[PDB]
This record gives sequence, C-alpha cells and structure tokens, in this order.
Amino acid sequence: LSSSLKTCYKYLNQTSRSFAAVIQALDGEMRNAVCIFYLVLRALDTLEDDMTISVEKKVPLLHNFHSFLYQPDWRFMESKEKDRQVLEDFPTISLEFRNLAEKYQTVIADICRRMGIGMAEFLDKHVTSEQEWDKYCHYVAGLVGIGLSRLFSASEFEDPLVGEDTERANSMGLFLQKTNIIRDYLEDQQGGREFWPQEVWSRYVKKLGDFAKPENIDLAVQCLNELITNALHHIPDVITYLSRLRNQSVFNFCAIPQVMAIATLAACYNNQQVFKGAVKIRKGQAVTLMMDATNMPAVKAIIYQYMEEIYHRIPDSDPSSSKTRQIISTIRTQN
Ligand SMILES: COc1ccccc1[C@H]1OCCCN(C(=O)N2CCC(CC(=O)O)CC2)CC(=O)N(CC(C)(C)C)c2ccc(Cl)cc21
Repeated sequence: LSSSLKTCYKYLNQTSRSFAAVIQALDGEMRNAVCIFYLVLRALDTLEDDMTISVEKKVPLLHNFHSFLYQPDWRFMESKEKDRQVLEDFPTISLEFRNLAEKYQTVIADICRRMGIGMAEFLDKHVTSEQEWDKYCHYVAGLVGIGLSRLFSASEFEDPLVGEDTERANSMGLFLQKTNIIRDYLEDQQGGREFWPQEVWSRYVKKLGDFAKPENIDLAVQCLNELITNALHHIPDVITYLSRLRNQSVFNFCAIPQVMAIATLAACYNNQQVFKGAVKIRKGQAVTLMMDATNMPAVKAIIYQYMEEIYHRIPDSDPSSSKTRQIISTIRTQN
C-alpha cells in the first residue's frame, strides 16, 4: 500500500470505528472504492455541518466539491469540526480518489455534485413536509445508498439492477438517516439543529424544542411514534434491496447498518428517554446483530422479531396506532 492509501485507512478507522473492519472486508476493488467514497462524504458532511462557515462561503464549497476531487492541491483549513483532518489533508484523499478506476471515480464525482446542490438548497430552510423530509434525506443519505449501489454494479460483484434501482437504494439511505434523526432529537436540539419535519411536530406542539419540556412528554412520544411509523415504510424496500445481493462481503456491508437501525427504532418506540438523552443499542447487542446479519433468512428473522416487539407495545390510544399496525403487517407478509 502507498503511504497515502495507508493514511486513508487510518482516517477510515478514526471516522467509522468498529465499522471500518466491515469496509476493509469488501472484495477486490470495492474495498478502496468504498473507503475513498466514505472519506470524501465525510469531508462533504463536515463542510455541510460546520456552522462557523458562512452561507456565502458554504454554497460555493458545496456546489464545487465534486470539482475539488480533481484539484491535487485543494484543501480546507478553517473547519472547526471533529473530522476536520479529512479536509485539512484532502490532497491525500483526492490523490487516492484519482488512483481509482475511472468507473468508480465517475460514480463518486456525480454523487458529490448532486448531493452538494441539494445540501446548498437546505442551508436556509428547515424541513416542513414529509415530502420535504424525504427530499432532504435523498440529498444527504439516499444518494449515498445510490452511489454505493453503483460501485457494486460497476465492480461487477453485483448485478446491474443493484446499481440501477435508485428507489430501493434511496430507501436504504433514508431508513438509516430517519432513524438517526429520530434518535438524535435531543443532542440536535442542544446543538441548535432541527431536522424533525415541521408539518408533523407542529401538530403536537408550538415549537420543536417544546418536546424537551416535561409537561409535553406525552405529546413528544406520540410524535416520536408517528415518525418511527414513517421510517418503517422503507423496510419493504430494504428487504428487496438486501434480497438481491449475491456477494457476501457486500451483503454484510449493507445488512449490518440496517439491522442496527431496526434495533434502534425498536428501542426508541414509545420511549420517553429519547426526550431526555441518547438512547443507544448495548454494545453486546450490536456485536451479536453484526455477527448474525449474514444471510436473508437471518436478517428477515431479526426484522420480524423487532417489529413484533414494537407491535405488542403499540398503545391503543397512540394516534398512529393503526398506521403502525398496518406497515408492520405489510412487512410481515412479504417474505
Ligand atoms: C446509505 O448508507 C449505507 C449503505 C450501505 C452500507 C453502509 C451505509 C452507511 O454506513 C452505515 C455505517 C457507518 N456509518 C457511520 O458513520 N457510523 C459511525 C461509527 C459507527 C460504529 C462505531 O461507533 O463503532 C457506525 C455508524 C456511516 C453512515 O452512517 N452512513 C449513512 C448516512 C449517509 C445515513 C449517514 C454512511 C456514510 C457513508 C457511507 Cl460510504 C456509508 C454509509
């Protein structure tokens, strides 16, 4: 390995932690192509996230990010974010980008271009409708699922349908993203960020921050349950997506985050703690899920068990209760 690729893998371990090993297990050319795509997305995200960067400066950065991949000397030195290293040493990452086969370069660059356009569109605004929530999620997460899918097909380890079915790929990203947004309500609040859609929360309270106040906890949990019900709608696509994967290392790569999100939604369902702190999967729980998620029958079993759990916990007066029951029944009767 070149020294620049070794630095890339060190950044991957710093950023993706226990998940780095799963990326490192990808077969053949998929390994480096995913590692670089991961780091490049980490850099894009770090620009997006950084509230110290003015909108005037951020819009060009987001729009032009795809171009920076091709600019050997391009770097960014003024990020105050946690993963600022991937921006300060972007030349190391971009060099390795430009060492990839062109069929992978072109995927990554197109995705970065489209994601940057969409991230720049949401700088001013908060998410209003459920449709806008899916648009925002497409830009920051659905397009990641689409890009990855295209690397798998372009590498020929998976059938072309995997790369072409953008809707199923998009759902893979939306499932994770909505789960993260649902779970991270409070830390986002404290960070001054709002991602829960205004059209759902405004039916319960006057301001999104009101869910942190004790007197509104019942209303908060109802909205939580409603948003969780929303996220569960992606699971049929997730099952379809995963069912098509023929390469073991790709399967594990794609399946592990999905079953972690399933378990996360089940922990968060009807859970007041979402509003008081960070609800997390026990490490031992996470490890077993990661070890088990290696074939369709096992992943389906895991989905069904957690959905049955949610199902038995649905409160009769929950405002979404029949919607929750219906999507769980749909999921259960597919495979
Ligand atoms: C669409 O997403 C897919 C699709 C297929 C496969 C993988 C992903 C996804 O990875 C999920 C697991 C790793 N993620 C992560 O950062 N960690 C942090 C450390 C944690 C473990 C730990 O702390 O030890 C695990 C979770 C990255 C991530 O969440 N996303 C998903 C979105 C874009 C919603 C944020 C991500 C980003 C880039 C790529 Cl290339 C993949 C992904």
